[PDB]
Amino acid sequence: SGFRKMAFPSGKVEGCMVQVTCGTTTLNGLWLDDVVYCPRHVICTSEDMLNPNYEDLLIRKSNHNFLVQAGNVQLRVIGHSMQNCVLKLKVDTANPKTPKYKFVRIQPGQTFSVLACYNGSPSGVYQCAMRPNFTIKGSFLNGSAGSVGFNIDYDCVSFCYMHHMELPTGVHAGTDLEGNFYGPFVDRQTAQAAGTDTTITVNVLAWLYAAVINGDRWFLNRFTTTLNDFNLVAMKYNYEPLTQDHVDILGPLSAQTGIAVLDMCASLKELLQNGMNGRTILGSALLEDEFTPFDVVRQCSGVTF
Amino acid sequence: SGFRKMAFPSGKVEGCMVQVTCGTTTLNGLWLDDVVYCPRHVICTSEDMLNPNYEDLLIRKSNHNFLVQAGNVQLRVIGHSMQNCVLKLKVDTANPKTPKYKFVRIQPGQTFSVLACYNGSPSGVYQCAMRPNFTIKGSFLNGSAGSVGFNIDYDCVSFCYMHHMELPTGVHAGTDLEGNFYGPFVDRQTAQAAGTDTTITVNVLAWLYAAVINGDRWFLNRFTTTLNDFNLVAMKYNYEPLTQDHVDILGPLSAQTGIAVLDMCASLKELLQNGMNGRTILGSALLEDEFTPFDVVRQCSGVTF
Amino acid sequence: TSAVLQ
Amino acid sequence: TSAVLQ
Repeated sequence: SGFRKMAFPSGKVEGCMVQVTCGTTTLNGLWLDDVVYCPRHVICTSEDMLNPNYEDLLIRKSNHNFLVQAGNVQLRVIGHSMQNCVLKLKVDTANPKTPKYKFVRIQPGQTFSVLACYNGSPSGVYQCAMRPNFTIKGSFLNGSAGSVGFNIDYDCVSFCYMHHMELPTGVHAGTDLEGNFYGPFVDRQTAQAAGTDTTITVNVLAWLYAAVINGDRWFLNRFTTTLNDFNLVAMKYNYEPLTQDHVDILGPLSAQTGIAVLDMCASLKELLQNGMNGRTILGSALLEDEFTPFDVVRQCSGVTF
Repeated sequence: SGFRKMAFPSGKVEGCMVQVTCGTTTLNGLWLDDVVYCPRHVICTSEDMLNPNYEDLLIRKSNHNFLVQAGNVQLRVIGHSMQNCVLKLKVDTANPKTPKYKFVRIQPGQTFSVLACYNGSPSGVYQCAMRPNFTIKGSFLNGSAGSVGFNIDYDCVSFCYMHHMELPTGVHAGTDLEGNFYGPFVDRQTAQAAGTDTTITVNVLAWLYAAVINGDRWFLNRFTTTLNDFNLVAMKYNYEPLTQDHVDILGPLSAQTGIAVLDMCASLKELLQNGMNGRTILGSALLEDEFTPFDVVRQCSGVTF
Repeated sequence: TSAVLQ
Repeated sequence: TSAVLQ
């Protein structure tokens, strides 16, 4: 028993991380076969980051200007192109530790592990959700751009995020591995703001199921509810309306615990309206929305990789 | 910006995980050089686990009774011995993935990453603290014994925990890698209970410093307190006493923020007596105690490995 | 309840 | 406020 924010083992991703320097700017790159992928703003100087003309900046850059280091091995850049907001640096060597991998675009509400890196080297691992407003609530400093988010299934690493930048509320924005941002953000130090965020209702219900699995029951055996009455309440508190699809998604947990989804909904309804009254669920005094139903099934069953 | 429960990268540890089967009992082992370390209760049947005499039980075993699988390759056991509550199985092949490593015994209030494993395969990684009562609040199912906790320093893995058992309140107990239990617990399915726990004061302060470093300052005030007065409040709220060694350990954080430790202590005293008035600190409605001062420095400085 | 060996 | 490229 017990329930923790649990990240995927990072070993397969650690072997792909490299350092990319251009001028005075250093960040991380992702080394897969003979290509290193990295944020394009590695070509900026500190005077270029307000209104960067990336096309013109890349023109005045040649291959030898990209210093790429894998551990204590220098890679040779033999070609460069810019794709959306990433650079693709062709190197003279294939990464022998390249794992089986996919590039995917994740949906808001889904979660992933982040391997936070500096100087091409792993610093730590933690779990994030893609918020509805397309930011993530990460832990990133200067030099972390190029760190990636991923999921693992068997032996296949699905990369879904590459980090680029921090917004003024201290949240983070980045791209998929094609270099296309999540959300209406651009890689420039212009005035930008995250949009209003909502709470991931289906994840909160999954975590409540996790808590029941682990013997927390004080919030249960509420008078039941219907879907519409639940959504009337949910939207008052900035929760995403619940759909039959979301109800369908929660079946496996509902069946496992023997608590009907709409009964959990009624427990959540009461929690929204009355709070927890100083009490805690799985060590938290706030409703947690960064565990998906799969995250719960995966941790409470013991799926391995 | 941002502050997350961040685990160490796990790749160096992943390559040390193996599976150990003895009869119908399976759990995990740690393969370093030509030795596999694992909890000794792998030799138990289910009827053995009430009041085992492990000396007798081990005498009754031979090398051929231990099936050790490193993925798909079976490692042949050529020697066995017991050290307190761990088994040391000598194998005929040294792990070619053995990292630079140390065995350390950690103190209550220190943290570490857990690589949770089943059948010698990693399922996920997460960060734990050794509670003052010598338990840990982990996420462990049956089959997870022999999972290890660790810290990394430079390129050296410091293994500090091996998981053995779950206590009835759902918390976890284990040994160092020399097989000595943390706390007054024994590896037998008898009636055992964790002592009353307390909150790790120096860690709450470290985390309050993290909050300030990340722009959360609403809880600060103009007051200072003495160490003695603060500890009279600490004792009332079941917090560990703050020592002058703890004040010194907070030195990097007081330096970075300009907030003296006894000035932060006046904030903490006010939070304890008054609560948070519906506000949050670093996304939490509770005072968090599982970050050490070094954990804050590591994350907010970008220390890598 | 008793301890549970995992 | 301005975004920060990291």
